[PDB]
Amino acid sequence: IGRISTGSKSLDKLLGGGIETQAITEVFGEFGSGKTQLAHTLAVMVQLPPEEGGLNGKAMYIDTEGTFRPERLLEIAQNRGLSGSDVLDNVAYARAFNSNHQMLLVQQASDMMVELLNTDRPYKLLIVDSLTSHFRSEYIGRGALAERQQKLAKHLADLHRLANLYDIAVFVTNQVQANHILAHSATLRVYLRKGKGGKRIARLIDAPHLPEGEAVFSITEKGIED
Ligand SMILES: [Cl-]
Ligand SMILES: [Cl-]
Repeated sequence: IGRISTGSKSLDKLLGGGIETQAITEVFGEFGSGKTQLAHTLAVMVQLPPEEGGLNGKAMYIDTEGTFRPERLLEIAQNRGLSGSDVLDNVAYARAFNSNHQMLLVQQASDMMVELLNTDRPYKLLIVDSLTSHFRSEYIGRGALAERQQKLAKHLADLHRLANLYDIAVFVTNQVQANHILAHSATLRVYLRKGKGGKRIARLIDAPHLPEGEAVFSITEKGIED
């Protein structure tokens, strides 16, 4: 029973070994709290052998706001003693321009995953960065709200089905600001915040069975570290 290491030993302990397959892990926080950095690191980590904290897997990265950085991936990979070429090849990138496209990409994801399912290097990670931004900007005023929840609930149900069918970890980011409220399902929720300079603090939010707590981690050349 394998898990995906975050690159941080303290964060992994908080998560029971790392982020799980057949589950939706959400990281939520303000802008600059390291949600995208954690997503980039996991996209590299998944490719690693189990002994190095990975699952010899492929990753898919759905980018809704234009935050994906292939150069950052090359940097993380090189700093972890890996081929930069192979890392970029093993991260399937999809730029989502609206909520409809974002939802459709979850079927496209299914198609590419069923094909690699029984192979040596299957998909093991799906990143949605960020899960709710398109739902927040598109459904304007009352009268758009019932449909906004209907669409979001359907999108999360598609992600859950995908995680269970293909034994993949679904890692999602969500910008929750101190000052819109988009209720949705997640297996695990983690609150992220700054942070003593480059230090980030992670807190488990109503995690079932896992003991309550916090983990401190850094944003380095290696992505995420203790
Ligand atoms: Cl393959
Ligand atoms: Cl909603």
